[PDB]
Amino acid sequence: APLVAETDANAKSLGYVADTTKADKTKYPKHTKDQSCSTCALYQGKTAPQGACPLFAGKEVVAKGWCSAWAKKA
Amino acid sequence: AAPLVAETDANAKSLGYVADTTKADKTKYPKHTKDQSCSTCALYQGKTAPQGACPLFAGKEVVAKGWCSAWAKK
Amino acid sequence: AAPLVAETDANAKSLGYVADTTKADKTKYPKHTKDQSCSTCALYQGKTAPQGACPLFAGKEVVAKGWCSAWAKKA
Ligand code: SF4
Ligand code: SF4
Ligand code: SF4
Repeated sequence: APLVAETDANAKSLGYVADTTKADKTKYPKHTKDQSCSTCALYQGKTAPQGACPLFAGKEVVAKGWCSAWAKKA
Repeated sequence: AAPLVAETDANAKSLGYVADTTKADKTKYPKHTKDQSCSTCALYQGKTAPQGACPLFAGKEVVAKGWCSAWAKK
Repeated sequence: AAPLVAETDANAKSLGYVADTTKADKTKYPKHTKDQSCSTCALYQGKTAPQGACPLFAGKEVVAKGWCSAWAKKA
C-alpha cells in the first residue's frame, strides 16, 4: 503496495507528499521540484514509479513524491 | 538506495551471506533451509522492505530474501 | 553507547555523512548550512546528548554536531 498516505502520522512529521510539486515551501524553503523520491538516496524503487523507503514502514512511496529527509545522492 | 552487503565482503564471505537464500552453501551450512531468510530472522530490521539493516553488517544493508549462517528464528 | 558511524562506512558515504557539519561537502550539497546538524534534525534520537542514534545508521551512533544529506527540518 500500500501507498503512504499524506495523513499518516509519520508522513505529517516529515512533510511527505505524493507529488513533489505540492511540497510545503513555507516549512521547507529549500525544496525544489527537482527533488523527489526518484532522485533520493534512500528510495529503494530504482526507476520504478513506486517503491520502498526506509523511513516509511509497511508502505511504499511514489517516485514523484517527496519528504523533508530527501537526500541528494553522492 | 542504501548500499548492500557484497557477497565478497570479508564478513559476508565468512558467514556465508548470500543475497538470495536459495543460493546458500549447504555443504558448509547443512542446517540451512529455504524458509530461512533475513525476512524471517530475529536480527533483520527491514520489516517488509526488500532490503534493511542487519546489525552484524552495520554499514551496509542486507536483502530480505537473503541469508547468512547467523540466521536465528524470530 | 554504540560505536560511532565512520565517514568511510558505505552507508555514510552514500549520504555524505560527516561527524562535523562544518566539514560537510558544500560543493556537492550546496543547500547545506551549518545550521543543519544531527542535533537539529527530525531523525536524530539523542536529544541534547553529544551523540546518539539515527534510524539511517543501524548498530551505531552519530555525532550531534554531524550532518548527512537526509538532514530533515522538523515539522
Ligand atoms: S526519504 Fe527520500 S524516498 Fe523516502 S519519502 Fe523522503 S524523499 Fe521519498
Ligand atoms: S543475521 Fe539474519 S538478518 Fe543478518 S544477514 Fe544473517 S540471516 Fe540476514
Ligand atoms: S538523518 Fe539526521 S540525525 Fe541522521 S545522520 Fe543525517 S543529519 Fe544526522
